[PDB]
Order: sequence, then C-alpha cells, then structure tokens
Amino acid sequence: STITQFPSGNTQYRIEFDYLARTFVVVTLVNSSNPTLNRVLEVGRDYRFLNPTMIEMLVDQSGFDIVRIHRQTGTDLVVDFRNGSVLTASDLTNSELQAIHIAEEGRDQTVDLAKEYADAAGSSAGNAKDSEDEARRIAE
Amino acid sequence: STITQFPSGNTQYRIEFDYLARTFVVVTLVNSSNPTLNRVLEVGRDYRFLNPTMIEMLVDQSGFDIVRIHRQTGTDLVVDFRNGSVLTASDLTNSELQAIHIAEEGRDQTVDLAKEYADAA
Amino acid sequence: STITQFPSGNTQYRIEFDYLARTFVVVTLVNSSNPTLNRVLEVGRDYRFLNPTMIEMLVDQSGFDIVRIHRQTGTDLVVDFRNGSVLTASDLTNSELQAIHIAEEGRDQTVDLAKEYADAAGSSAGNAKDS
Amino acid sequence: TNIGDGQYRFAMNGNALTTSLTLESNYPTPVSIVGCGWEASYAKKARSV
Amino acid sequence: PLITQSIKNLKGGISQQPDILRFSDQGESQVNCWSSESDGLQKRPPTVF
Amino acid sequence: AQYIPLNANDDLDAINDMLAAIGEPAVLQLDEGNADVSNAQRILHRVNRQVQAKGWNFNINEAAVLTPDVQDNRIRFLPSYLRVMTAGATSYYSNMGGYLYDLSTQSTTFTDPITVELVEMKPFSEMPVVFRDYIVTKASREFNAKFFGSPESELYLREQEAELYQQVMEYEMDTGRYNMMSDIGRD
Amino acid sequence: MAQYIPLNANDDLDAINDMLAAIGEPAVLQLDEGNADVSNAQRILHRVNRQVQAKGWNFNINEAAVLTPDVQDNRIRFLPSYLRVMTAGATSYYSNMGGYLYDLSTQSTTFTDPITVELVEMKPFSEMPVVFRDYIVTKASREFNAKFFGSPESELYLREQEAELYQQVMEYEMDTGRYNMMSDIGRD
Repeated sequence: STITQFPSGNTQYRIEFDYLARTFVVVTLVNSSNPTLNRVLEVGRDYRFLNPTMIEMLVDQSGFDIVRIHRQTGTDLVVDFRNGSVLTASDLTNSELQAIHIAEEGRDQTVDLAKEYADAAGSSAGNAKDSEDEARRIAE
Repeated sequence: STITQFPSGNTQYRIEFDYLARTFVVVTLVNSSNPTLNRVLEVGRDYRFLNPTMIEMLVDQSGFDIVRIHRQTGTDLVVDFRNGSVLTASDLTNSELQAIHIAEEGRDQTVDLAKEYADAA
Repeated sequence: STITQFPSGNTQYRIEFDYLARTFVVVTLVNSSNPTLNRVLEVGRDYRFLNPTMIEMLVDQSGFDIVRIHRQTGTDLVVDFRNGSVLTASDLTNSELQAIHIAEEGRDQTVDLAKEYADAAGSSAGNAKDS
Repeated sequence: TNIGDGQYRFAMNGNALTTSLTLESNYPTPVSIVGCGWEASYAKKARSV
Repeated sequence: PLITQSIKNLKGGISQQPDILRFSDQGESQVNCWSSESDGLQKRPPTVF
Repeated sequence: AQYIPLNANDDLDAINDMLAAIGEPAVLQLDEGNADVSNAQRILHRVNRQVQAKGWNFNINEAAVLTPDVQDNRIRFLPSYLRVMTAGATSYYSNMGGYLYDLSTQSTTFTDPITVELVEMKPFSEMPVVFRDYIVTKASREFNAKFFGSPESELYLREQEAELYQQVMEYEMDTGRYNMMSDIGRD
Repeated sequence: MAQYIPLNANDDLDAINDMLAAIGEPAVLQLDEGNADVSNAQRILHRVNRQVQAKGWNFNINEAAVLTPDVQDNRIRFLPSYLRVMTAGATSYYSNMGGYLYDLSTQSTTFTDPITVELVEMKPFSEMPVVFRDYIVTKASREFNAKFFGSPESELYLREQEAELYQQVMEYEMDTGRYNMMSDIGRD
C-alpha cells in the first residue's frame, strides 16, 4: 500500500498514503525495459505541491513509461524526553506513529521478495513428494 | 509462533498465539496435493467463537487434510491519548505491543512457512 | 549494518552496531568449505567481553577461516510498567528503539535465508525423485 | 511519582438491595478519602401518611 | 387512592388499655417470646436436663 | 475493528434487551436466575403467539390434506393449530373434547380426507427480523408498565413502535403484487 | 491534525466516545471490555445498525443473484446474514424452516437446479456513507440516554438533529437515481 505505480503521460497525480512530513515522499521515473537509466526528481524545480494530497509535474516525460511514488521514513527521533518537564499527549502520539509507520514499510518491503521464493519452494516440494510417494507405493 | 497446522476431521480447534483484537485471526483449509485448491473461510458463515480460545467449524471437511491458522495484525490505532483522562500501565503496554507484533510477524511468517514445507518434503 | 565478516586468526575484534543487551549479540565461527560445519561459540568458556565495543577469543581452532557476528533482538518487552512507580526517559527511549532495531534485522536476514531453505527443499525433492 | 487531588465518577447499575461496593489497596502509597454520593430513580405506588 | 404506614420496631409488651389510646409498639398477647434489643422478637432458649 | 460476539443466541439476547428497559445488566445463562428472568418469558411467549395468529402472506396455506384414523374414524385437534377456515365459502368448524366438530351436520365422524386452509406456529428464532424487533418492543412496553413505572422509559417506546408498525406494513405490501387489472381481456 | 483529518483514526472508538458525550463524561481512551458502559453501548449500536440497514436502498439491492444447491442432499442453506428474500416482479413464497429454504407454494425443500432471487446482505459499520453513519450515531445516542440515564436538556436537541439528518438522507437518496416517468413512450 506504500508503493504505487501509474502510467506516464499525464500532468497531475494523486497521493494515497499518510505521511508525517513533506520530505518523506519520493518521485521517480521508471524505464521498464532497461532499469539502469532511472532518475530521481527533486522538489522545487521538477514538481510542486497543490494541496496536501495532489502534485503537479513540470518536466519532459520522454523516454519513460511508469511513474513511481513511495514513502521513506527517517530514523532520527522526533521528540526528546527530559526530566522536569510536563507530559503531553501529542508527544506520545507522534512517538507511536513513527514506529508504526516504520514497521509498515519494513513488512511491505520484505513480503515482496519473500512470497515468490516461498510458494515456488512449497509447490515444488509438494508436487515432488506426492509424485514420489504414490508412484512408489503403487509399484510395491 | 505465528503459524500452526492441524489435521482435519475434528469439530474444535485451539488458538495458542497472542492477539489484541478478534478480527486479526485468519483460518484457511489446506490441500497437500494441489496448492491451488486452498481457500479461505469467513467468520459467521463457517465458524464461530465459543470463548477467547475456542472455535467451532460449521462447514464440511471433504477434500482437505490440513487446517492452518495464522495472525495478521491491523494498521489502525488501538489507543488514543487525549488530555484530561486517566492513564494506566496497560495503555502503554498495548500501544507498544502493537508495533512489536507487526514487525515480528513480518520478519517470521515466511521463514516459518519455509521451515514447514522444507522439512515436510 | 547487521551482518559482518572477519578473517580468522586475530586475538582482538570489534563490533560495529548498537545493541540493547550483551545477550543479543551472537558470534559464530565460519568455514566456507563445509556448510554442515560452522559451530557457534558461547560466553564464558570461548570468549569474554573486554570492552563493550571490544571482543577477544579465548579458544580458537585452525579449521576455520571466517568469523560471523550479527545482531538478533528478542521479542520480549524489556521495560515493565507497574502502578505506583516512576517514569524515566530511558524507558521511553529504549522501548521505542526495540521495534526499530527489529525492522532492520528482519529486512536483512529474511531474503538471505530464503535461498538456503528453498534450495534445500529442492535438493531433497531431487534425490527423492530418482531414489 | 504521581500524588495529587481531584474527583472520580463511575457507573453503578442494579437494584439497591443487591449491589455492594468495596475499596482495596496494597501499594506503597498513601490514601485519603473525604466524601461520596449517589444518584438514582424512584417509583412509588401509594402516598404515605 | 391508596395510603400506607409502617412500624419500625416491636419492643413494647402487651397492654390492656382501650385501643384508641395505645402506642404503635404494643400488642395484645405475647407467650414464649424474648424481646432483644438488636434482633427483634425471637423464641426463648430451651432447657437441658 | 468490529463486534464479533461470543456465544450468540436468539433468545438470551431478547431477554437481555427486555431487561435493559429497567436498567439492569445482562446475564450469562437462563438456567438459574431471580424472578425477573422467570417473569419475562411468559409475556414474551404470549405476545409471540398473539402476533403470529393474524394471518400473513407467508403463513396462510390454502391447500392442506387432513387424514382420518384407521381404527375409529375421527380427526384430532393438535394444540399448534391457530385458525381453521375454508378457501371460498362459509365454514362451521370448532373443537369439542379434543376432536374436530362440524356444526352443520352435528357429528364427529369423517370418512375421507378433507382439504382446508390453516395457519400453524413457528419457533421464535425463524421469523423475519422486522417482526422480531416489533415483538421485542411490544413485550418491553408491557414489562415496563406492569412492574416498574418510569415516565422517561415510556414516551419513547410508543414512538419507536409506530415506526416499527409502519415498516412491517411496507414489508408486507411488497411480497405480493395484487394487480386489480388482471383477469380482464376483450377487443 | 489541527487542520486536516487526524491520521489513522478508529471509527468505532470515536462513535463510542460521541455516545458517552451525551451523558456528560470524558473519553474512555481504550475501548476495553471490563468497563460497564462499553458493553451496554455496543449492543445498542449493533442493533440500530442492523435495523437501519434492512429498509432497502438503491445501493443495497442486488437484483440478480445466483444460489446453488450442494450435491449430497438437494437443499440450500439459510445464512444468518440474509435480510430480505423476494422475487423481482412477481409474488413470492419464501421463508426459513429448520435452517433451510422452504417454498410454500410447492410445500417442499427439494430444489434441484440453481435459481435466481433478489436479496439484501449486511455490511460492516465502517463501510457506509457518512450521512448514514451520523444518523445511526444520533439514533443510538437517543436510546442510550433514554434507558440508562435520564437527562432533561440533552433531549429537546437530539430530536431536531435527528429530523435535520433524516431530511438530508432523503435528498441524498433521491439523487443517486434519476427516475424519469416518461420511460420509453414514443410514437408519431
């Protein structure tokens, strides 16, 4: 849910996930055939925000086919607890949200590479084991 | 762990892992011969809850041999902090256990499945 | 990172990642030639903690070439909260850091272990087919 | 440690001839109670006197 | 409509005055009874041989 | 989230809803309890029986065969029967000593099977939802009125009951079509 | 969020917190099960949702649905998620009898071939349009106030709120469908 891809050619695109800061959003141009010519866009000279959930494009989309948008949260802490201060709800809320988000992209990343390897191994093992078991049992 | 398999031909089954909400439990019937024959059950139509650690099935077990139960934690908040309310330890405990559970499942589940298939062969 | 390699035959070694407890760090001795080889060392009789950033080998053999050091965080609540106690910043920090560390651990070892388990199952099917 | 003042309100449902209330504490902290009260709904079938 | 009244405790004994002048705690006859101070009417204890 | 319930039954929930009118909590089983749990069931059963015996499009069975005995020619009168009539004529049927009596012939001796229209009774847990809600509200009104008079618990149940009655009406009107123009045709 | 929608919200907890507001008490912050109020409120909310969903709406009525019998014994089950069962344009006789589909016209439960009907199923609370959610919450709050705690000023306002929401639900309903009365009547 944190990775989205759209066809290239339009001028306006949507954002379909939550984010804590505007610097956690990355935009990339993708060449499906040869994935060695990808380029990363930067805010201010390539794209501009319009509202909190939609952006615009200001560059030439020639030679590319897919536009990819994904989220990348940082690792540095946001709130700093110090003795003698006063406890407030907002600090706890932000602290919780950061960890939940990070775990989200971690799982979303790992499942992608895990699943095909897993079910390929499983299907091969099951097919082979059944073939061998019944084939040998019928003979004797 | 976060995955379990049981033989079919029974009426009741046990849940051993830990969860925070009853909508985080998934039940699936498994066919060893063909992976494509696997199908996912659905609450109310197929099974019902007796007590926090009991389920009763209501469908027939005709062409299946393995029953599989695993966990999938949600993504929405369970505890919300507002000023002027009473705060206890269980609140912090659950608010942290959610983030622990998500990462644990995401790291473990596929590898444990590899365990079971590989040593089954 | 989380995975490290060092050549064998050195009294002193260094760790390069943070941790929450000395029990989390796991060190094992590595030989590339034999996968069925590669035992794992233990505290006390095999190595001792000189400096929380240093490590030294008490006993070493001459049948291995590489040592393996990697992190493995547990899935238990380090901090405990009870009524009628005090709240400290250290608990609030470490409790959050735990899940974060788990994330990069899993991100690294999952895809790596996939190869060994998948091709082990495949090889087992392979010899099972003909014999 | 948290030590302060205030007021606490909770819910009590049932008939007045069957419910009961209790207080307990085995923590290393002091305790002090001042007052209490309740609210209810009444129904009668015959004037007194 | 309906009127009602109640009696709190039965601690007085018998009385032989006209009924208009009696109190609300005095009955008419009382045989083999014990008028305690905190449990109301009871039955007298037995005798051992 | 959601509200996946534990050990759901269609009778205990109705009893709990009836108890909620006064303002008491819920019970876990009906095997043991005080007078109230044993006071609500009678009213619920009576209201169910009374409502079910009004005639609806899914109750009335036009064709039904009753078969006499073989030893002594008579027909019994089971206690589950509610209405006995005839399709398109006048009828004279009644009960006399647990048997079927025909006033026209003044006899209780049938010889061949008869076809009539009758309405039977069903358990509470198989009626459509709207009927169940209507019955529960109707029972709750009486239960509140007879044992504990509160002026705020009333004045709301009537308003709810009117809407439920209406809803039952439009539900009933949609099962059948009832076109008057039928059975007419000519140049 | 101070400006935009708060992040990762929970609908059921918000509904419960709004329900408790009519009494005059602060939030609950966990939605636990030991507390007395939550258990009482949840049943009322569920009942109101089920009752409101079962009136028939343009986005809720599936005209053409297929039911099929199993193999061993020719019967069709009656799931507890069914609300209304009717026929498209003719009189129908359907009911439940011992957890099975019963046809009064033929007096049997021996369907042999797949049939087509028109039915209405139930949906989770969090997957409904906004105005319906607000209407349901207000209706549930009225009952909760009426039965468990009698306040004299919380009422006399919820009634106006309910009427105003009912109107809006109505013109929302009339807008999805066009309903032209002409409907293909043409000739020279």
